[PDB]
Amino acid sequence: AWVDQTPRTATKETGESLTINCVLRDASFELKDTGWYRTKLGSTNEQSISIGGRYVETVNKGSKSFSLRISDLRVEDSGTYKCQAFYSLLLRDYNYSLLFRGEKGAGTALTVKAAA
Amino acid sequence: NYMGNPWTEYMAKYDIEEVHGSGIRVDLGEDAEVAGTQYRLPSGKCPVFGKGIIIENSNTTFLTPVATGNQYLKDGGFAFPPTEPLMSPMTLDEMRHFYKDNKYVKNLDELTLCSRHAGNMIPDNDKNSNYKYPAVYDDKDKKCHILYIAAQENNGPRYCNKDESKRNSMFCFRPAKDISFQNYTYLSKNVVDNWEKVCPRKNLQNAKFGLWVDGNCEDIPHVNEFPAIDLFECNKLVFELSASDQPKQYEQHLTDYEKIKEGFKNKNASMIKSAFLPTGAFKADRYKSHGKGYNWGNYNTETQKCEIFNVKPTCLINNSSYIATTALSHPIEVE
Repeated sequence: AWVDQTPRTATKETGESLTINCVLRDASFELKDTGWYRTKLGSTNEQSISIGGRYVETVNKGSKSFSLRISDLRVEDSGTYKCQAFYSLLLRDYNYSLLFRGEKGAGTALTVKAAA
Repeated sequence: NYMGNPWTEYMAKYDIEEVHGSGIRVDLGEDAEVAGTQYRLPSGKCPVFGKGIIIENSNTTFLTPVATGNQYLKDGGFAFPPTEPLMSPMTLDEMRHFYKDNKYVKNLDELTLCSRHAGNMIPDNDKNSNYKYPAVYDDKDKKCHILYIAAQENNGPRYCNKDESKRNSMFCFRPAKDISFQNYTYLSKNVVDNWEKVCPRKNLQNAKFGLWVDGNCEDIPHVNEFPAIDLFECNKLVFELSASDQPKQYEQHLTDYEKIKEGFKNKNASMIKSAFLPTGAFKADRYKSHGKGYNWGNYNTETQKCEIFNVKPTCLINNSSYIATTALSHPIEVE
Protein backbone atom coordinates (compact mmCIF):
# COMPACT_ATOMS: atom_id res chain seq x y z
CA ALA A 1 0.00 0.00 0.00
CA TRP A 2 0.81 3.70 -0.05
CA VAL A 3 -0.66 6.74 1.69
CA ASP A 4 -1.88 9.55 -0.56
CA GLN A 5 -1.09 12.86 1.18
CA THR A 6 -2.49 16.27 -0.01
CA PRO A 7 -1.63 19.05 -0.40
CA ARG A 8 2.06 18.76 -1.31
CA THR A 9 2.70 22.47 -0.72
CA ALA A 10 0.91 25.21 1.23
CA THR A 11 1.64 28.89 1.47
CA LYS A 12 -0.57 30.40 4.15
CA GLU A 13 -0.95 33.69 6.00
CA THR A 14 -0.92 33.81 9.82
CA GLY A 15 -4.41 33.15 11.16
CA GLU A 16 -5.60 31.08 8.21
CA SER A 17 -6.59 27.44 8.16
CA LEU A 18 -5.02 24.27 6.68
CA THR A 19 -6.44 20.78 6.14
CA ILE A 20 -4.08 17.91 5.34
CA ASN A 21 -5.97 14.91 3.92
CA CYS A 22 -4.45 11.39 3.82
CA VAL A 23 -5.76 8.23 2.12
CA LEU A 24 -4.53 4.65 2.58
CA ARG A 25 -4.48 3.30 -1.01
CA ASP A 26 -4.37 -0.37 -2.14
CA ALA A 27 -4.20 -1.67 1.45
CA SER A 28 -4.91 -5.26 2.40
CA PHE A 29 -5.81 -4.51 5.99
CA GLU A 30 -7.85 -1.77 7.61
CA LEU A 31 -6.62 1.49 9.08
CA LYS A 32 -6.24 0.73 12.79
CA ASP A 33 -4.57 3.91 14.04
CA THR A 34 -2.83 7.01 12.72
CA GLY A 35 0.02 9.34 13.63
CA TRP A 36 1.32 12.75 12.50
CA TYR A 37 4.93 13.87 12.19
CA ARG A 38 6.59 17.16 11.27
CA THR A 39 10.06 18.46 10.36
CA LYS A 40 10.21 22.19 11.15
CA LEU A 41 11.86 24.46 8.60
CA GLY A 42 15.23 24.86 10.28
CA SER A 43 15.53 21.34 11.71
CA THR A 44 16.22 18.00 10.07
CA ASN A 45 14.47 16.18 12.90
CA GLU A 46 11.04 14.72 12.30
CA GLN A 47 8.99 14.91 15.49
CA SER A 48 5.68 13.72 16.89
CA ILE A 49 2.86 16.22 16.62
CA SER A 50 0.61 16.39 19.67
CA ILE A 51 -3.06 16.32 18.49
CA GLY A 52 -5.10 18.90 20.40
CA GLY A 53 -5.73 22.64 20.66
CA ARG A 54 -5.55 24.02 17.12
CA TYR A 55 -4.56 20.59 15.72
CA VAL A 56 -7.71 18.58 15.04
CA GLU A 57 -7.70 15.12 13.50
CA THR A 58 -10.63 13.32 11.87
CA VAL A 59 -10.26 9.64 11.13
CA ASN A 60 -12.55 7.85 8.65
CA LYS A 61 -11.90 4.09 9.26
CA GLY A 62 -14.59 2.98 6.80
CA SER A 63 -12.98 4.84 3.87
CA LYS A 64 -9.36 4.38 5.13
CA SER A 65 -8.75 8.13 5.23
CA PHE A 66 -7.75 10.63 7.89
CA SER A 67 -7.11 14.34 8.06
CA LEU A 68 -5.42 17.01 10.17
CA ARG A 69 -6.94 20.49 10.33
CA ILE A 70 -4.75 23.27 11.69
CA SER A 71 -6.62 26.46 12.53
CA ASP A 72 -5.35 29.95 13.46
CA LEU A 73 -2.08 29.18 11.66
CA ARG A 74 1.15 30.42 13.20
CA VAL A 75 4.59 30.88 11.56
CA GLU A 76 5.84 28.30 14.05
CA ASP A 77 3.61 25.76 12.31
CA SER A 78 5.95 26.01 9.27
CA GLY A 79 7.47 22.74 8.08
CA THR A 80 6.87 19.44 6.30
CA TYR A 81 3.97 17.42 7.73
CA LYS A 82 3.68 13.64 7.27
CA CYS A 83 0.79 11.40 8.25
CA GLN A 84 1.26 7.70 9.03
CA ALA A 85 -1.05 4.70 8.90
CA PHE A 86 -0.93 1.78 11.33
CA TYR A 87 -2.38 -1.68 10.63
CA SER A 88 -3.62 -4.33 13.10
CA LEU A 89 -2.36 -7.85 13.68
CA LEU A 90 -4.15 -10.49 15.74
CA LEU A 91 -2.00 -13.17 17.29
CA ARG A 92 -3.48 -16.48 16.08
CA ASP A 93 -5.19 -16.87 19.43
CA TYR A 94 -5.87 -13.57 21.28
CA ASN A 95 -7.33 -11.51 22.87
CA TYR A 96 -4.36 -9.17 22.67
CA SER A 97 -3.85 -7.26 19.41
CA LEU A 98 -0.65 -5.73 18.01
CA LEU A 99 -0.06 -2.60 15.96
CA PHE A 100 2.06 -2.44 12.80
CA ARG A 101 3.76 0.70 11.41
CA GLY A 102 2.35 1.21 7.91
CA GLU A 103 2.97 3.60 5.07
CA LYS A 104 3.61 7.33 5.35
CA GLY A 105 2.50 10.15 3.06
CA ALA A 106 4.94 12.08 0.85
CA GLY A 107 4.45 15.18 3.00
CA THR A 108 3.09 18.70 3.11
CA ALA A 109 5.53 21.62 2.88
CA LEU A 110 3.71 24.27 4.89
CA THR A 111 4.98 27.86 4.90
CA VAL A 112 3.25 30.37 7.16
CA LYS A 113 4.04 34.05 6.77
CA ALA A 114 2.41 37.17 8.18
CA ALA A 115 1.06 39.83 5.75
CA ALA A 116 4.46 41.22 4.68
CA ASN B 1 56.44 15.41 8.22
CA TYR B 2 53.33 14.27 6.29
CA MET B 3 51.31 12.20 8.77
CA GLY B 4 48.45 10.94 6.61
CA ASN B 5 47.72 7.32 5.78
CA PRO B 6 46.80 6.08 2.28
CA TRP B 7 45.12 3.10 4.04
CA THR B 8 42.60 5.35 5.80
CA GLU B 9 39.62 4.92 3.44
CA TYR B 10 40.19 1.21 2.89
CA MET B 11 40.44 0.54 6.65
CA ALA B 12 37.45 2.59 7.84
CA LYS B 13 35.28 -0.52 7.81
CA TYR B 14 37.62 -2.14 10.37
CA ASP B 15 37.21 0.91 12.60
CA ILE B 16 34.50 -1.07 14.36
CA GLU B 17 34.06 1.25 17.30
CA GLU B 18 33.14 3.90 14.68
CA VAL B 19 31.06 2.08 12.00
CA HIS B 20 29.35 -0.29 14.45
CA GLY B 21 29.32 1.76 17.64
CA SER B 22 27.87 -0.96 19.86
CA GLY B 23 28.63 -4.34 21.48
CA ILE B 24 28.96 -7.38 19.16
CA ARG B 25 28.85 -10.51 21.32
CA VAL B 26 26.03 -8.74 23.20
CA ASP B 27 24.51 -5.55 21.76
CA LEU B 28 22.41 -3.33 24.03
CA GLY B 29 23.88 -0.01 22.88
CA GLU B 30 20.75 2.13 23.16
CA ASP B 31 17.88 2.63 25.58
CA ALA B 32 14.38 3.39 24.37
CA GLU B 33 11.27 4.50 26.25
CA VAL B 34 8.15 2.36 25.96
CA ALA B 35 4.99 3.51 27.74
CA GLY B 36 7.06 5.47 30.29
CA THR B 37 9.54 2.70 31.06
CA GLN B 38 13.08 2.63 29.70
CA TYR B 39 14.48 -0.56 28.14
CA ARG B 40 17.87 -1.47 26.66
CA LEU B 41 18.07 -2.66 23.01
CA PRO B 42 20.49 -3.59 20.18
CA SER B 43 21.79 -0.66 18.14
CA GLY B 44 24.66 -1.97 16.02
CA LYS B 45 25.10 -0.25 12.64
CA CYS B 46 26.64 -3.39 11.08
CA PRO B 47 25.22 -6.91 10.55
CA VAL B 48 26.69 -9.62 12.78
CA PHE B 49 27.40 -12.55 10.48
CA GLY B 50 27.05 -16.02 11.95
CA LYS B 51 25.51 -14.95 15.26
CA GLY B 52 22.55 -16.57 16.99
CA ILE B 53 21.48 -17.49 20.52
CA ILE B 54 21.91 -20.91 22.06
CA ILE B 55 19.20 -21.95 24.50
CA GLU B 56 20.58 -24.18 27.27
CA ASN B 57 18.56 -27.28 28.29
CA SER B 58 15.96 -27.00 25.55
CA ASN B 59 15.32 -28.90 22.33
CA THR B 60 13.85 -25.73 20.87
CA THR B 61 15.98 -23.44 18.69
CA PHE B 62 15.95 -19.64 19.00
CA LEU B 63 14.03 -18.81 15.78
CA THR B 64 11.09 -20.90 17.06
CA PRO B 65 8.33 -18.45 18.12
CA VAL B 66 8.20 -17.38 21.79
CA ALA B 67 5.93 -19.43 24.15
CA THR B 68 2.20 -18.64 23.87
CA GLY B 69 0.91 -22.23 24.01
CA ASN B 70 0.01 -22.74 20.32
CA GLN B 71 1.89 -24.09 17.28
CA TYR B 72 5.64 -24.15 17.92
CA LEU B 73 6.97 -26.33 20.74
CA LYS B 74 6.17 -25.12 24.31
CA ASP B 75 8.96 -23.24 26.19
CA GLY B 76 9.56 -21.78 22.74
CA GLY B 77 12.28 -19.53 21.44
CA PHE B 78 12.90 -15.85 20.87
CA ALA B 79 10.82 -15.12 17.77
CA PHE B 80 7.51 -13.24 17.38
CA PRO B 81 4.42 -15.46 17.81
CA PRO B 82 2.22 -16.18 14.77
CA THR B 83 -0.05 -13.35 13.74
CA GLU B 84 -2.86 -12.50 11.38
CA PRO B 85 -1.58 -11.38 8.96
CA LEU B 86 1.83 -13.00 9.39
CA MET B 87 4.65 -10.45 9.45
CA SER B 88 7.10 -12.90 10.96
CA PRO B 89 8.79 -14.92 9.78
CA MET B 90 8.67 -13.55 6.21
CA THR B 91 10.60 -14.44 3.01
CA LEU B 92 12.58 -12.04 0.73
CA ASP B 93 9.97 -12.20 -2.05
CA GLU B 94 7.27 -11.77 0.52
CA MET B 95 8.92 -8.64 1.93
CA ARG B 96 9.54 -7.13 -1.53
CA HIS B 97 5.83 -7.69 -2.28
CA PHE B 98 4.59 -6.16 0.99
CA TYR B 99 6.76 -3.05 0.38
CA LYS B 100 6.21 -3.02 -3.43
CA ASP B 101 4.64 0.46 -3.37
CA ASN B 102 7.68 1.85 -1.55
CA LYS B 103 10.58 2.43 -4.02
CA TYR B 104 13.31 2.84 -1.45
CA VAL B 105 12.33 -0.10 0.74
CA LYS B 106 11.48 -2.52 -2.09
CA ASN B 107 15.03 -2.28 -3.52
CA LEU B 108 16.95 -2.55 -0.25
CA ASP B 109 19.41 -5.38 0.22
CA GLU B 110 17.93 -8.42 2.00
CA LEU B 111 19.60 -7.57 5.32
CA THR B 112 18.56 -3.90 5.54
CA LEU B 113 15.07 -4.85 4.39
CA CYS B 114 14.81 -7.32 7.29
CA SER B 115 15.94 -4.78 9.91
CA ARG B 116 13.57 -2.17 8.41
CA HIS B 117 10.73 -4.67 8.28
CA ALA B 118 11.40 -5.56 11.95
CA GLY B 119 11.44 -1.85 12.69
CA ASN B 120 7.73 -1.79 11.92
CA MET B 121 6.66 -3.89 14.91
CA ILE B 122 5.12 -1.68 17.55
CA PRO B 123 6.28 -2.22 21.12
CA ASP B 124 3.34 -2.63 23.51
CA ASN B 125 0.87 -0.47 21.48
CA ASP B 126 3.20 2.54 21.91
CA LYS B 127 2.81 4.52 18.69
CA ASN B 128 5.59 7.04 19.26
CA SER B 129 8.31 4.88 20.85
CA ASN B 130 11.91 4.66 19.63
CA TYR B 131 12.00 0.97 20.59
CA LYS B 132 12.42 -1.33 17.62
CA TYR B 133 12.99 -5.07 17.67
CA PRO B 134 16.05 -6.83 16.26
CA ALA B 135 15.93 -9.61 13.71
CA VAL B 136 17.79 -12.56 12.23
CA TYR B 137 18.00 -13.28 8.49
CA ASP B 138 18.70 -16.81 7.15
CA ASP B 139 20.30 -16.85 3.67
CA LYS B 140 19.25 -20.47 3.09
CA ASP B 141 15.54 -19.86 3.77
CA LYS B 142 15.67 -16.26 2.64
CA LYS B 143 13.55 -15.71 5.81
CA CYS B 144 13.54 -12.63 8.00
CA HIS B 145 12.73 -13.63 11.62
CA ILE B 146 11.64 -10.84 13.98
CA LEU B 147 12.93 -11.17 17.57
CA TYR B 148 10.48 -10.58 20.41
CA ILE B 149 13.16 -11.15 22.98
CA ALA B 150 16.00 -8.65 22.64
CA ALA B 151 18.12 -10.05 25.50
CA GLN B 152 21.16 -12.02 24.30
CA GLU B 153 22.51 -13.76 27.45
CA ASN B 154 21.26 -15.00 30.78
CA ASN B 155 23.42 -17.69 32.34
CA GLY B 156 25.04 -17.12 35.73
CA PRO B 157 26.26 -20.64 36.65
CA ARG B 158 24.39 -20.57 39.98
CA TYR B 159 21.09 -21.17 38.20
CA CYS B 160 21.77 -22.38 34.63
CA ASN B 161 24.82 -24.55 35.28
CA LYS B 162 24.01 -28.21 34.48
CA ASP B 163 21.83 -26.62 31.86
CA GLU B 164 18.90 -25.73 34.20
CA SER B 165 19.87 -27.37 37.56
CA LYS B 166 17.18 -26.55 40.16
CA ARG B 167 13.46 -26.24 41.07
CA ASN B 168 12.05 -23.16 39.25
CA SER B 169 14.30 -21.67 36.53
CA MET B 170 13.38 -19.74 33.35
CA PHE B 171 15.60 -19.34 30.22
CA CYS B 172 19.36 -19.88 30.10
CA PHE B 173 21.07 -18.83 26.93
CA ARG B 174 24.09 -17.15 25.37
CA PRO B 175 25.14 -15.71 22.05
CA ALA B 176 27.25 -18.02 19.88
CA LYS B 177 28.56 -18.56 16.40
CA ASP B 178 27.42 -22.16 16.27
CA ILE B 179 28.13 -23.95 12.98
CA SER B 180 24.33 -24.03 12.52
CA PHE B 181 24.13 -20.24 12.67
CA GLN B 182 26.57 -19.81 9.76
CA ASN B 183 23.86 -18.52 7.40
CA TYR B 184 22.35 -16.34 10.08
CA THR B 185 22.95 -12.67 10.58
CA TYR B 186 21.97 -10.76 13.74
CA LEU B 187 20.46 -7.38 12.73
CA SER B 188 19.83 -4.49 15.09
CA LYS B 189 17.29 -1.80 14.29
CA ASN B 190 20.16 0.49 13.13
CA VAL B 191 21.83 -1.68 10.43
CA VAL B 192 22.80 0.83 7.76
CA ASP B 193 21.65 0.48 4.17
CA ASN B 194 25.22 0.83 2.89
CA TRP B 195 26.68 -1.94 5.07
CA GLU B 196 28.21 -3.89 2.18
CA LYS B 197 30.62 -0.99 1.72
CA VAL B 198 31.27 0.28 5.30
CA CYS B 199 30.93 -2.95 7.25
CA PRO B 200 33.08 -6.13 7.32
CA ARG B 201 31.72 -9.35 5.75
CA LYS B 202 34.17 -11.68 4.04
CA ASN B 203 37.46 -12.64 5.72
CA LEU B 204 40.66 -11.50 4.03
CA GLN B 205 42.79 -14.24 2.49
CA ASN B 206 46.57 -13.75 2.60
CA ALA B 207 46.18 -10.64 4.72
CA LYS B 208 47.26 -9.73 8.23
CA PHE B 209 46.11 -6.61 10.10
CA GLY B 210 48.87 -4.19 11.08
CA LEU B 211 49.57 -0.63 12.24
CA TRP B 212 50.68 2.20 9.96
CA VAL B 213 53.86 3.56 11.55
CA ASP B 214 56.32 5.93 9.84
CA GLY B 215 54.98 5.25 6.32
CA ASN B 216 55.08 1.51 7.00
CA CYS B 217 52.68 -1.30 7.93
CA GLU B 218 54.08 -2.92 11.10
CA ASP B 219 52.74 -5.90 13.08
CA ILE B 220 50.16 -5.21 15.77
CA PRO B 221 52.30 -4.52 18.86
CA HIS B 222 50.23 -6.30 21.50
CA VAL B 223 48.28 -9.47 20.53
CA ASN B 224 46.98 -12.46 22.54
CA GLU B 225 47.50 -15.86 20.97
CA PHE B 226 45.05 -18.79 20.99
CA PRO B 227 45.07 -22.28 19.38
CA ALA B 228 42.52 -22.57 16.58
CA ILE B 229 42.21 -25.60 14.32
CA ASP B 230 40.59 -23.56 11.56
CA LEU B 231 39.35 -20.10 10.66
CA PHE B 232 35.88 -20.77 12.05
CA GLU B 233 37.42 -21.40 15.49
CA CYS B 234 39.46 -18.24 15.36
CA ASN B 235 36.30 -16.32 14.41
CA LYS B 236 34.42 -17.86 17.33
CA LEU B 237 37.30 -16.77 19.61
CA VAL B 238 37.34 -13.17 18.34
CA PHE B 239 33.54 -13.07 18.71
CA GLU B 240 33.80 -14.40 22.28
CA LEU B 241 36.22 -11.58 23.21
CA SER B 242 34.60 -8.77 21.22
CA ALA B 243 32.69 -5.72 22.46
CA SER B 244 30.04 -6.74 25.01
CA ASP B 245 27.12 -4.68 26.40
CA GLN B 246 26.15 -7.38 28.92
CA PRO B 247 25.72 -6.28 32.52
CA LYS B 248 29.19 -7.66 33.52
CA GLN B 249 27.87 -7.53 37.04
CA TYR B 250 25.61 -10.55 36.54
CA GLU B 251 22.97 -11.36 39.19
CA GLN B 252 21.66 -14.56 40.90
CA HIS B 253 17.88 -14.77 41.49
CA LEU B 254 16.87 -12.17 38.89
CA THR B 255 15.37 -8.95 40.23
CA ASP B 256 13.30 -6.78 37.85
CA TYR B 257 16.03 -4.11 37.62
CA GLU B 258 18.51 -6.82 36.64
CA LYS B 259 15.98 -8.34 34.21
CA ILE B 260 15.75 -5.02 32.29
CA LYS B 261 19.57 -4.64 32.50
CA GLU B 262 19.94 -7.86 30.48
CA GLY B 263 17.67 -6.47 27.76
CA PHE B 264 14.38 -8.03 28.89
CA LYS B 265 11.20 -6.06 28.14
CA ASN B 266 8.40 -8.52 28.89
CA LYS B 267 8.03 -11.05 31.71
CA ASN B 268 5.09 -11.98 29.40
CA ALA B 269 2.45 -11.35 32.10
CA SER B 270 2.61 -7.68 31.02
CA MET B 271 5.63 -5.34 30.78
CA ILE B 272 8.57 -5.30 33.23
CA LYS B 273 8.23 -1.92 35.01
CA SER B 274 10.83 -0.62 37.51
CA ALA B 275 9.39 1.28 40.49
CA PHE B 276 12.69 2.70 41.78
CA LEU B 277 14.73 2.81 38.52
CA PRO B 278 18.54 3.16 38.13
CA THR B 279 19.58 5.89 40.60
CA GLY B 280 22.66 7.80 41.85
CA ALA B 281 26.21 7.74 40.46
CA PHE B 282 25.58 5.25 37.62
CA LYS B 283 25.35 7.54 34.56
CA ALA B 284 23.07 4.74 33.23
CA ASP B 285 25.90 3.94 30.79
CA ARG B 286 28.25 1.59 32.67
CA TYR B 287 27.54 -1.28 30.24
CA LYS B 288 27.80 0.51 26.86
CA SER B 289 30.92 -0.74 25.05
CA HIS B 290 30.19 1.52 22.06
CA GLY B 291 32.07 -1.15 20.04
CA LYS B 292 35.12 -1.35 22.34
CA GLY B 293 36.58 -4.86 22.68
CA TYR B 294 38.77 -7.51 21.10
CA ASN B 295 37.01 -7.17 17.76
CA TRP B 296 39.79 -8.38 15.42
CA GLY B 297 41.88 -11.48 14.69
CA ASN B 298 44.89 -12.43 12.53
CA TYR B 299 44.50 -16.10 11.77
CA ASN B 300 47.63 -18.00 11.01
CA THR B 301 46.66 -21.00 8.93
CA GLU B 302 50.15 -22.50 9.30
CA THR B 303 50.74 -22.33 13.07
CA GLN B 304 46.99 -22.71 13.73
CA LYS B 305 47.14 -19.60 15.92
CA CYS B 306 44.46 -17.01 16.29
CA GLU B 307 46.19 -13.71 17.12
CA ILE B 308 43.51 -11.52 18.75
CA PHE B 309 43.69 -7.79 19.60
CA ASN B 310 41.73 -4.78 20.84
CA VAL B 311 43.19 -1.84 18.84
CA LYS B 312 41.81 -0.90 15.43
CA PRO B 313 44.18 -1.85 12.58
CA THR B 314 45.27 0.91 10.19
CA CYS B 315 46.78 -1.09 7.28
CA LEU B 316 47.26 -4.63 5.91
CA ILE B 317 50.36 -6.79 5.60
CA ASN B 318 50.63 -9.21 2.68
CA ASN B 319 51.42 -12.60 4.18
CA SER B 320 50.26 -15.92 2.73
CA SER B 321 49.89 -17.68 6.09
CA TYR B 322 47.19 -15.28 7.27
CA ILE B 323 43.50 -14.52 7.10
CA ALA B 324 42.27 -11.25 8.63
CA THR B 325 39.03 -11.71 10.54
CA THR B 326 36.70 -9.55 12.70
CA ALA B 327 33.97 -10.38 15.18
CA LEU B 328 31.37 -9.00 12.66
CA SER B 329 32.82 -11.06 9.83
CA HIS B 330 31.35 -14.19 8.36
CA PRO B 331 32.67 -17.22 10.29
CA ILE B 332 33.76 -19.05 7.13
CA GLU B 333 33.71 -16.89 3.98
CA VAL B 334 37.06 -15.80 2.53
CA GLU B 335 37.95 -13.36 -0.32
